[PDB]
Amino acid sequence: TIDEGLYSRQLYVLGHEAMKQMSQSNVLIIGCKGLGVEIAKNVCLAGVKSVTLYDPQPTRIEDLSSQYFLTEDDIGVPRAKVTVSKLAELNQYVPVSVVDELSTEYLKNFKCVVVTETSLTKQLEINDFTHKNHIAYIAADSRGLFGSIFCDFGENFICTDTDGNEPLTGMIASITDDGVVTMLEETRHGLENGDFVKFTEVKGMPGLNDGTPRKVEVKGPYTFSIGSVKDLGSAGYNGVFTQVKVPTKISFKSLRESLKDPEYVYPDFGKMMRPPQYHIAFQALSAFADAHEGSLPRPRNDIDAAEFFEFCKKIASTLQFDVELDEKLIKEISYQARGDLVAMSAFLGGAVAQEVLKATTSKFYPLKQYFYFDSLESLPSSVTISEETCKPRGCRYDGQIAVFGSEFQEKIASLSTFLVGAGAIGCEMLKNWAMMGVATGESGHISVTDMDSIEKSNLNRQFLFRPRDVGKLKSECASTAVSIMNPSLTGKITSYQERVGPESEGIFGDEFFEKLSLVTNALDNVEARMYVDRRCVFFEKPLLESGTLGTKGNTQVVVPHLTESYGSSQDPPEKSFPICTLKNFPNRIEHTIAWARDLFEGLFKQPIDNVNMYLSSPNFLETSLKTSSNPREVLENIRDYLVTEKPLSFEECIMWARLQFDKFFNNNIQQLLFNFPKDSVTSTGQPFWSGPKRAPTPLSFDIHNREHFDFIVAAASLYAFNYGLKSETDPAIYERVLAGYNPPPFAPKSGIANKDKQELKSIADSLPPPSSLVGFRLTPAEFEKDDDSNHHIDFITAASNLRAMNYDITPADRFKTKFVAGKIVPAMCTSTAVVSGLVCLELVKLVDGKKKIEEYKNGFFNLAIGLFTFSDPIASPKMKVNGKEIDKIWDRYNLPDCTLQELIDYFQKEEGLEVTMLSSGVSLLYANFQPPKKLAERLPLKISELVEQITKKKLEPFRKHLVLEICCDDANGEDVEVPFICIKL
Amino acid sequence: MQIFVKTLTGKTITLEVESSDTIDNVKSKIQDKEGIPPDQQRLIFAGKQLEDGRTLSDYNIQKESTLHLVLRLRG
Amino acid sequence: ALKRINRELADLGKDPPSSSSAGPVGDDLFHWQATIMGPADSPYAGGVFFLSIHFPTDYPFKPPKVNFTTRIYHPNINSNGSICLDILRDQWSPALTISKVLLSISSLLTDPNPDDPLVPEIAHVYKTDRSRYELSAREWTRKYAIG
Ligand SMILES: Nc1ncnc2c1ncn2[C@@H]1O[C@H](COP(=O)(O)OP(=O)(O)OP(=O)(O)O)[C@@H](O)[C@H]1O
Ligand SMILES: [Mg+2]
Ligand SMILES: [Mg+2]
Repeated sequence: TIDEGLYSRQLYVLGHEAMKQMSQSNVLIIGCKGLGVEIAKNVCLAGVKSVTLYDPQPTRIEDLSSQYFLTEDDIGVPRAKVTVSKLAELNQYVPVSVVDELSTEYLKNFKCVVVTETSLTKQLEINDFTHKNHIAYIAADSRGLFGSIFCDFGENFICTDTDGNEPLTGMIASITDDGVVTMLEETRHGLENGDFVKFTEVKGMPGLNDGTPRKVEVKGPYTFSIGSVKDLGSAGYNGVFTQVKVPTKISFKSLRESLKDPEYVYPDFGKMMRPPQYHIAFQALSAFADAHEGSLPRPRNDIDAAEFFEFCKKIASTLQFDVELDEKLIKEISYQARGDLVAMSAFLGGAVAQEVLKATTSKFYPLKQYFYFDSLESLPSSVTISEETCKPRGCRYDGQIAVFGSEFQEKIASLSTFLVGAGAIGCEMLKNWAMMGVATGESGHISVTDMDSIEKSNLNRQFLFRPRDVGKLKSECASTAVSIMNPSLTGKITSYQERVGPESEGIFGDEFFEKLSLVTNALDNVEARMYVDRRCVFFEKPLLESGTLGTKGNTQVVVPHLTESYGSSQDPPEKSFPICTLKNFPNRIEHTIAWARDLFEGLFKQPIDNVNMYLSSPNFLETSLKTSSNPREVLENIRDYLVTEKPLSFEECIMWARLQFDKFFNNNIQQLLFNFPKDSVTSTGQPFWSGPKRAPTPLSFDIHNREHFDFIVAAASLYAFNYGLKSETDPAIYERVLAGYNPPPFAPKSGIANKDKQELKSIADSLPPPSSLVGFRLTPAEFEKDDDSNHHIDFITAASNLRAMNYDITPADRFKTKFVAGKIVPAMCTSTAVVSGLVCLELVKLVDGKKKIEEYKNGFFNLAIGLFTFSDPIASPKMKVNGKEIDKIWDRYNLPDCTLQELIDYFQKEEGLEVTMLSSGVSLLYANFQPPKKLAERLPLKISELVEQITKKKLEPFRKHLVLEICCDDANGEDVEVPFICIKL
Repeated sequence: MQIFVKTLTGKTITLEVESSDTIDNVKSKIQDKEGIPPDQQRLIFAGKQLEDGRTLSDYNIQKESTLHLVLRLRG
Repeated sequence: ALKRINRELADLGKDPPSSSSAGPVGDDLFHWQATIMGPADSPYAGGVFFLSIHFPTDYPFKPPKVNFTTRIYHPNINSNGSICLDILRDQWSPALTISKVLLSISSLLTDPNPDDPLVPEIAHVYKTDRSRYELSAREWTRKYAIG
């Protein structure tokens, strides 16, 4: 009963069973500050049974530093009471409540308990109970630029999936008598020692088809071992193996036990001596708070720092921690005790929400047990940070001023950012910017662009949108929501509905870009990312890239003249199957799905386009007769869809669907088996239908079968949609019409001048004239995966399953078909929160203008295994040109709009280089090997005039520069790379 | 006797061989002259691909026959 | 992209391919029209076959789209000109030049691969009735690939 219309992207990460088990768990959250509200938001979007909040403390102004559900009108009201109303709106399937008081026994009502902003004594009291009653307990804390997470799921936690990867499967070539299993040619099994596999469709060793898992002993990238199969048989041929995943048992320790002997999780291996320091530091913080009526050390106060260090020494002595305390780091923790940053809150909230999901669903490997994190490299160094600057000013930014100071707040308030995209990452970035006060000054500004509209499936991870906003533009809704969150951003945000690409350069031109301070990408495709990267490289603006995929995520920073651009790195491309495999010899469900998609396009999209173009373009036939690769195909499509097979009712559509079923699932298979019989052999004597090639069998139409009826219904409905007829769904009409159908005879054909053009002309003149059909058009079918009433996915699923039945492939359901055909990218709210937090932690580094490349960090993480890693950016490559140091990426030549001859002479006389090729855009302006006449005609022209002449298109009035790529040779004839040229028009 | 091997670029290589010479020996000569590894040599005569372990006489190769040297590609 | 394409074009210009001649269409560097000369000792002889090459924007990180324009009677080439070449679909790597692709296509023309065909009827004729395949190939290359 999972609403797949809302959890479409999340189910591809978790699954149906995981979410079903998740919808029966109760989550209690203690503490409703920024971290608590972030955790509650992520949990509510996740889809747990219900959420309960407990925070009776009255609101204070500083709490607004990271609480985006609190407004200045709520000062003096308990945080939970004012937050429940806004949290209840995020998801309609997840009720949210509030409890005024907590009793120990009451804790038995909840599956998971999350604790934040609670003293250590209360945490011990809660854990001593929740541990022995088998209740998952998570404790999170955020102090300035430091964070801590602790997990305790009981002594006998059962983890079904430990890595989140799909079971490994592959095709076997031969299995010896000693269990040596070998993969097909150029095929890697990918198994690891100790894994369990099950075999099916094994020839020669039926005993392995039972399904009992067997141990795996990897012997190489192409072969492994399973043990002794002596009894079962001597040698097995072919077959498919599939990995089996066994549950694991994880034993946690209670908080009281784990204080003495903790088990750390290291987010980075460059600093492995810190977590022991933070373990003492946080306990010292708790003791100090207990000793001062719950008052944390004041910001950048020396006396409080000394007292905190004395507490740290006492704790270290008490716990027999044989570790020398680092005074600098501990006192830094003391200084930032009262800090409250929205970026750290978002990061820890995403992590803790993922831990809650792990606890509820018994999936993925959880943290075990202490996770201490710090982003201390983000502390500004170009401004004055002291007690005077960091003291509170009685404003909503106190939580951030306590870490960065007032001068850095002024620096942030005057930013002019440019956000590309308004998806999940875009929404999180806008929330973080609004909380941080970005562009709230006189000179500040924000620009957000996105051309897409809100859809139902987007509401699962884009919390700024509501069901009432479905169908509206993302940018406007996001801007309005963030303006509501922070009133100071009224009038400081601009929203565009423009796609960032070559066609939008009239809006995002030189004037628009010259005023920016940084660009943040929230895109989902590589083309736009590359384009924006090129624009930033040309204009020399900092860029922040971030990407997510399921539970994996990464963040990268591009700094002018310091690091390399986004395009300097290559990512694995999409896998496209050979045309021969798809056309005739499929062996996986993906091949059949691709074939079904091609069939859909060729049946309901291309012929309609040809018919429409014929009725519109007066000279379409002549152009097609010598331009298209198959004019006969176009003419046949036009004839069939206009006169020969034009339906007059829905019964004719049903008959056409039956005919197409016969055409594509019964006759082509017969022809293929006529060309290559099942007993045929290759040129080497081996059987033809062996290994990757599976022998097909024609299908006979059975109306009672479900798949056949589904295909008929979908095809008839789509044909009626094409011709605008009234479709029907009652099986009675289908069964009545298809009963009286006589299949035309079909016998495979063995085969065995210029008159063809005459036949083509005869067909062409047989078509009705365009003038006779004015105002008549056929509606093409544009593929749309997200709609379940257009029969697109239904048709694709039916066709794919029928072709799988042809080749004895295991059919898939509509869920997997939608996942594969639609190129759906799995997405999660927790991953989005984490990447937004990391990007906003890099943003403060960018604002401070840090120069060293070791101070920036590109981040990668995988939440299914609890892996976090950070590495320095790669420096931009250097080069030697004319005995000078040149940056390959961030350097360019600035020249006037001189003539081509003058440009060549300048490059010859100044750089001592001979120009051999000069191009602009996608046109070859000049090449050394061109005939002399062409050059003599082109040499004395200006660059702008040359570009206009060659590209046959006048330059736009808003164009102010030209980017030219030049390849030149040195005096000796050796090729030397040079930076591009920036011609100023 | 003498034979001719034509490459993809239109070049003709003349070889002095005997009808009893093995295909391996011919591939060795082609490797020595052009530097092409035997594994990547695809030798064709009269529409039939020469296979290792056989002799020229097995393919009825006689005085001044013409072979084709093409690359190994499958799919 | 542009620099790599121009380097390949210059390399073609410096050393003539003899049996091939590729060049940009008009002045566009992302659209080439190449020519292939049929192997002499094959049915596709005395023939000139025109191919269209479309370099993707991500070249050389994505394979170029190569399609025959002249009709050819080959088991691995269909009516639309699509070529059953492994180096153009999934075996592509940013280390293969256009000259290598043209040499591969010339080898393919030298000898088809009927065990993994793209046009089952032509492959069946080739495997069963060789003489009829030769006659049909000669007829097609005389009717279409000449003049
Ligand atoms: N070239 C582009 N210019 C501007 N905005 C873009 C461009 N390409 C993508 N976007 C926007 O980037 C955002 C990507 O976010 P996301 O992928 O989560 O959303 P979606 O594609 O609508 O959803 P889903 O992928 O889950 O079906 C979308 O708003 C999309 O409109
Ligand atoms: Mg969308
Ligand atoms: Mg998307």
